[PDB]
Amino acid sequence: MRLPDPYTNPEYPGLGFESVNLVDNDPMIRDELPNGKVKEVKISAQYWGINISYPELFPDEYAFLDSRLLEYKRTGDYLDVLLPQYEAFRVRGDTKSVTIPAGQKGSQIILNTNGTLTGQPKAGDLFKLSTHPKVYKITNFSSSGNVWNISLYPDLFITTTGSEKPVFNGILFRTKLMNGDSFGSTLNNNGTYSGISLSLRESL
Amino acid sequence: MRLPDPYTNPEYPGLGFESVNLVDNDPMIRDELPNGKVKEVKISAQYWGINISYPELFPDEYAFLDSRLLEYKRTGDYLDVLLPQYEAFRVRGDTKSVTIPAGQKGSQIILNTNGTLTGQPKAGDLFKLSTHPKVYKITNFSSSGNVWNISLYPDLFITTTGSEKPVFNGILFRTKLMNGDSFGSTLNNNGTYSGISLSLRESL
Amino acid sequence: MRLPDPYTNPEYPGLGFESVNLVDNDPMIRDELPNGKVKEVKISAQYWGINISYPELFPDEYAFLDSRLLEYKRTGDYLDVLLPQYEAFRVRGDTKSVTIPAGQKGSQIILNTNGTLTGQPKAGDLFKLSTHPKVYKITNFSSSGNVWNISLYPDLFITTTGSEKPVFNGILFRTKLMNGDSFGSTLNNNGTYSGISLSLRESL
Amino acid sequence: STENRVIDLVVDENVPYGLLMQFMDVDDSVYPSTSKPVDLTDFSLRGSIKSSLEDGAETVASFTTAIVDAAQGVASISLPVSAVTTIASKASKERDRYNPRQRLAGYYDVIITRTAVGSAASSFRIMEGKVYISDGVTQ
Amino acid sequence: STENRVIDLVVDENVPYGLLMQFMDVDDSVYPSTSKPVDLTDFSLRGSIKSSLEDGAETVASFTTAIVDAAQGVASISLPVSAVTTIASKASKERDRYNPRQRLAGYYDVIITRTAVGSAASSFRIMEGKVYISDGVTQ
Amino acid sequence: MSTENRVIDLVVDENVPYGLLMQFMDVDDSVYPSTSKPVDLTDFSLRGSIKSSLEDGAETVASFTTAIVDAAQGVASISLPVSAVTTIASKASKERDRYNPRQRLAGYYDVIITRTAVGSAASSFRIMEGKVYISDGVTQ
Amino acid sequence: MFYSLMRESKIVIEYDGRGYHFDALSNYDASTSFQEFKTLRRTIHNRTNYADSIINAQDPSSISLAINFSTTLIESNFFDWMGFTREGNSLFLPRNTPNIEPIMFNMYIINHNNSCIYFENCYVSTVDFSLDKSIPILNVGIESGKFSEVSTFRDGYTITQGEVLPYSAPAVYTNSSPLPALISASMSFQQQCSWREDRNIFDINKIYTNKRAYVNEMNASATLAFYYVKRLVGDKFLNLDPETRTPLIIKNKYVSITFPLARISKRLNFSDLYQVEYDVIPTADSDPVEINFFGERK
Amino acid sequence: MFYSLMRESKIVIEYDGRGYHFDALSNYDASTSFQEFKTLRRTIHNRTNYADSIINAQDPSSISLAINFSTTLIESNFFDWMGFTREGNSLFLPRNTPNIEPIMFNMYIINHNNSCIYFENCYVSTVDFSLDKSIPILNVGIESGKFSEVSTFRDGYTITQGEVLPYSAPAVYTNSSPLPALISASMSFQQQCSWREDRNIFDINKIYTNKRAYVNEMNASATLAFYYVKRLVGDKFLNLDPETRTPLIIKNKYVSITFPLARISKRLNFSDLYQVEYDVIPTADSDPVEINFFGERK
Repeated sequence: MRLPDPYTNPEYPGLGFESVNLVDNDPMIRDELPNGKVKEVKISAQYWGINISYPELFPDEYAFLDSRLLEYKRTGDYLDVLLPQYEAFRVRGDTKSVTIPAGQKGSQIILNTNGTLTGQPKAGDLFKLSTHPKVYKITNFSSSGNVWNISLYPDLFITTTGSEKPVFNGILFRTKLMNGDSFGSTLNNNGTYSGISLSLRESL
Repeated sequence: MRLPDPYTNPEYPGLGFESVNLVDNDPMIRDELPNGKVKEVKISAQYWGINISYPELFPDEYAFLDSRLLEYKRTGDYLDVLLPQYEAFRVRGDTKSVTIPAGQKGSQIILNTNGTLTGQPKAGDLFKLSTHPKVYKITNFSSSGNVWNISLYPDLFITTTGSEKPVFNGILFRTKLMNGDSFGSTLNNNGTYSGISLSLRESL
Repeated sequence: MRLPDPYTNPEYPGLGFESVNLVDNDPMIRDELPNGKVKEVKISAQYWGINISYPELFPDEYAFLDSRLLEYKRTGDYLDVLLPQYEAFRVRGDTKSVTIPAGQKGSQIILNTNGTLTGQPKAGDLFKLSTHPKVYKITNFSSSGNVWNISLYPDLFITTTGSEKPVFNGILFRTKLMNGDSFGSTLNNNGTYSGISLSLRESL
Repeated sequence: STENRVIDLVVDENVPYGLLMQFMDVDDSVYPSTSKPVDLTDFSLRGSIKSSLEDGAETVASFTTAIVDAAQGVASISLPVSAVTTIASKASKERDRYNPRQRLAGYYDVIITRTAVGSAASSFRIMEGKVYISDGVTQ
Repeated sequence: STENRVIDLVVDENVPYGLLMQFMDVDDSVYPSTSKPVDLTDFSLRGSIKSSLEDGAETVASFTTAIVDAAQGVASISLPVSAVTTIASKASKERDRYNPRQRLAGYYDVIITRTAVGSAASSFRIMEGKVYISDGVTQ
Repeated sequence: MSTENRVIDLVVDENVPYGLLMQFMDVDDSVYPSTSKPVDLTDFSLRGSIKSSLEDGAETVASFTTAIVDAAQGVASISLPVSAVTTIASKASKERDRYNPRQRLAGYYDVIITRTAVGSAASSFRIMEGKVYISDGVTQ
Repeated sequence: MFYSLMRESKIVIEYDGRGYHFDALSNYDASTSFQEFKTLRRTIHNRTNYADSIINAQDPSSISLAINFSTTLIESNFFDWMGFTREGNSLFLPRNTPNIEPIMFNMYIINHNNSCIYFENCYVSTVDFSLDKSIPILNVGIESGKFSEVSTFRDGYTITQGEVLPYSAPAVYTNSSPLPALISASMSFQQQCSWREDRNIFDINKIYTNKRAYVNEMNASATLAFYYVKRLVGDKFLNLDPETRTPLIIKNKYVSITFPLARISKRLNFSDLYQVEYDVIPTADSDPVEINFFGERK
Repeated sequence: MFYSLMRESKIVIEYDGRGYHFDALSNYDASTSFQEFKTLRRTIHNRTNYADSIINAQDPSSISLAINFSTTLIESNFFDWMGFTREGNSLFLPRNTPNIEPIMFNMYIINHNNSCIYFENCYVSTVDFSLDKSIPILNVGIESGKFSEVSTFRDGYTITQGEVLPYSAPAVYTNSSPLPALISASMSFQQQCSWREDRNIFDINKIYTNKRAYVNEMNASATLAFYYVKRLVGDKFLNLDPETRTPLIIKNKYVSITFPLARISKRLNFSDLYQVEYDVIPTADSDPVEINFFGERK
């Protein structure tokens, strides 16, 4: 399920994201030895945290947004969040004729584009596999012919089976709405709803 | 009993919500798995919470208000409130001749108007069964002629027994006060009671 | 002993109550079951809390007020506090020919006025018995002939013996000054005393 | 508040006139002012329409007093259509500035009276002002 | 009457005129929008149009009154197309420089009346103002 | 709003057949906002005309050839052919609008709808009025 | 080339698909501007001197018109558009604001050679006129969200203001008792709306224009200036005491603003000739404030 | 009816039960007003348009008088009432403020036909006069707590100001050495009191008037304007250096303000002709500031 944004629903301009906050949550156990050497240990997973802020909402905008959020809380679905700043179209073509060799469980994807894709991905972009909902950021990219060497920040959450297909454009965050236990919005005497905030967390 | 408001007592326009906060309170056993998956189990019952803020109240209006509140505290019954933003009379007609077939549990509900009601209840509006005092919130609507399919955010607390009648207008929340233990009112030199507010909470 | 107010002492206009705070203190044990039903338990008594604020005080006004407060703390008496907003004279006549049937221990006074009292008390007014110092607020009043049905917020602190006489006008709060353990007032270089506050509690 | 006895009456040509006075007694001691109506016992109202205030002025017409619903305080002052015609006959030909239909017809005042309710003739004027005839077109 | 409630009627040339009223008394002290349609049974309104606002004026037209819905409160004031043509013929020709469609025809009033057995004359004026003709070309 | 509501201006373009599309609709606002239904335009005939001046003796420069495209749904159309547009352009004032030089005054117009039917409700209303302007052209 | 003269202009307000050309316009003032985000990124590496400024929004325009009273009373539509309810030729101030958002309309400022400036999403926010010993004129103030330059436009050939109404001396009454020694009666009406800025991250690299607004409050007010006149010693009618509720009407031959119940505050100035100044607002429970518009012959 | 002309007025100050009619009054200015509590209770139920305004207090009045110097020296009572101690015809600035509250007095502004405005609980808060090449005049500023309209009054038939003193050129000295090139000597004295608002819940439904006040500080100040004049190269007497303590006196034929020890700060303006400006205040341990009032022949 997609969170309402002024792409799908421009008739409600108040539903735009006044300010997004992409939080990097990678819990680690960091210990500082007296000999000046700082040591880290990583066990848990990394999850992208998204915080959405909203302006004053008119009754119709709030009605639409609240209906969507209640539909989410009813069906227990997953809110999809689209960040416009990450929607630069660089890689274009078909992602079905590209092959990813299997057995890749590290933090690096080696894929043979088979000359079917034009353009090259840029570092810091958003990358995602077609069979897993986790979202990756490209930290480095080296192309030697048709084989690409894409480096990802989160260690690969799945081991490639050879059937996965890279996804570069149209990437959505399969988030789950936090702070929904006590979710409310105050209605002022002037008819507009205020104090609406969405603390979302990537529940892959 | 009924909480006084300009609809019941028009002679006191000082009564009436300066701002109402309709919060959603669904307790949940949320657990953040190490693999990134978020698992939440719903066990405790959900309850709407109403935070009412009053404007400058003159001495007679506050006398009426606190007289009613102290009668509430004395006889110990429940305190009904009528949110006015949800009082858009979008469904005309008399709902006695509307039958809800028995044996229905969950969010979905099916009711047959038998060609009596005029008006379509859009998403975001309130809904309440005749017998049970719980107040739901319509999230999606779909009708095939006379039969109406309504999806409610909180699951039906009680399974329909075939006699419950829909209540699309004049919905009252059966609430309980949460500020009773220490409830003070300040009188200014201007002659008005300032900062009167209520933290209500739906019971059952 | 009466707290100095600009009724008895108008020559000291700084002794007026800049803002009063009638606090409803009724401690209760409130427990919220997971099934959405909120349950309360009441054991302790309800006591009216009065908070008085003062403006800058000239030396003579402060001298008078401090002499009265020190007299209170010396004799260990009970400060009487008069609220002007509760001094509307509705019931007039003799309260000695009115009879209150005995054995009334609930939260309701049934009295036969014997036609000796003119007017009728209004809901939200202040009511008090002649043999007990506790102050009651009328939450409801129904008159059927000469017998009156007065409903009070605090449950009757005494069981009527048949000799009590209702008191409607001239009602004072038999308060005891709290925060007297550390009571002080700073004298500024301009000669006026500032920072004087009386936190009073109804010590029946 | 203060005094507002001066109100001008605009009576219509060719139409009978009737005014309905809801007598009332408001008191502002309590913040919601008391709506107690006065009780109309031993009360009579008298009113004449006389052109100009000078002594010896001719009596253009005379109001006809009606006392109804004494319990709730209301009362009626009226005059027949013949009285309206007699008023309109003697009205001046100069028309009012704000309305080119009204013409000054005279002055008036109604006087309440208590006749020995306590062995006192407590008669005082209620209201006053100017009477304006509004020229009709129907007849 | 209602001196502050003067409204100028506008009648289109070559078109039958129609205007409908609604007598519907209100009492909003109990609750806002408490309005009950007044019964118009045995009521008969009537009116006229005259060239000038004075005695001796020449009558221009008389409205063909009716009571569309008795006990529902919907009265109607109207006149047929031939009367509108007569008004257009009788109307003045001092056309405005910036409203060249509207010409003044005369002044109008209408009176409602009660003709109930067990009652008396209850004539009352409810409309007042001027009648403006709007020019037409399509005939 | 005595007459301000039912008045709009038409600018027929020279050398082009002018056709205006009208859609009648019964909008209910006093009872409740956002409620509108079409007017059943069966038996609701239309007729209009154009004249140079508002005097008693005026020239009928043209006349709209009104037609009801849809009996229901309240859709009607008032239009005039190319010959009528040419006649209007020829029989128009030579004084040009300063803010838009292509436009010149042609005359005045009215539109009356006559709902003649079997029921005794043969009412007539003037639904449109204003001034007619001609916009000059060169493509010929 | 083509210069643009204010005297050679025509202001047409587009509402409901009809053009209201407001002739008899004494003077109008307007301006257009853009909002910038100019930051200077001075760093320890490079203490730069060149700012990073991008134009991302259109500052809302504030257009003020001064319109003479006219015989066709088109100017009452400004009260109609500002929120007043209409019955006949009289405008009521409603007890409660009808809708959350104001009545939006577009406005054109036409000029020669197909030149135009197109103000959109406008609303009437202020209307005030002074009944005085000079010819009355109501200054309206509208706020726009988006301004633009267009080639073709809407020109109100038919809907136009007629001849200006002749001057007539103002007079203020209490019921029907005149108030003596009037100087200047100034009336003020407002619709204090507020723009709801919804500039979001989807509008980056684009110019944002305000589109929606909500009404904070409506009000009717009047300031009356008199000469301090007393007819008796210890007079009760004319004094400096406040009047909680009193029926007032500021009447003219062509307009009459009525306060069914008014709250009057008085202010005395010990000037060359003593002047008292009233501050008239309707009370809490007062009936709707009336504004009648009489063209001719009432 | 009766209009009220400022020129046809008489200002009488009532102190100690005696009327001080202050003639030789060049001009006075005063105003009266009320304080309101206007709140708008817009609710989700009813978004109302009518405010809840109640008049509950009288705004303190600010009366300013401009009084010419006179031969009977009644105007020195303003220094006397403002707090200065008196010995003979000279007024001292006390080292410490004597009392917490100022000296309160009532004032009348009489007019024809028994018309009057009664200011009560007044105190003199400012007195400043400029010794210059024009006739000296001291503008006093008093603040009132309660204003009222009264029928009969107090009129100072006997206690009145005499003839205005003839002009005499000012001169400022240091001990007995004259300071050259004087332009304008302006003296300022103040009693910066403050109203103690004690509006309480017992005053609800009543009009409140300020009654009591306390003195925050008293001070004597003077600003002296000279032309930048130097007699020597590297002069020591006339320069721009500050002077921590120096005896100063601003002397006239009829008045002499004495600073036994003064703190002078200088300020140079590079105008058409260079001007230096002094800022004279008494020092910490300086003796009381003198103000002598010589009627005639010193």
